[PDB]
Amino acid sequence: RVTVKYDRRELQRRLDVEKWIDGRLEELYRGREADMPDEVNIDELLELESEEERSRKIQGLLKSCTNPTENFVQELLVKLRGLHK
Repeated sequence: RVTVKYDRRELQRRLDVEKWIDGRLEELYRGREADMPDEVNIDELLELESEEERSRKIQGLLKSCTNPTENFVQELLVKLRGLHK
């Protein structure tokens, strides 16, 4: 999806939300490290009762850079509790 670095606190958690991107962002946004933020619906959509509608909005959020994103949205999960940004 589109969330690199993220906030702080619960980093053993964000550590999973720090690796999903470090590699994905590593290229999915490499020269775009500043073109994608870690503060979108990924967090709320993560708290949605749906299944992929959460990724549907996050998918159009960063676009191809989002492409298939199920393990990346899962990380948002271990991080959404940090500070939501």
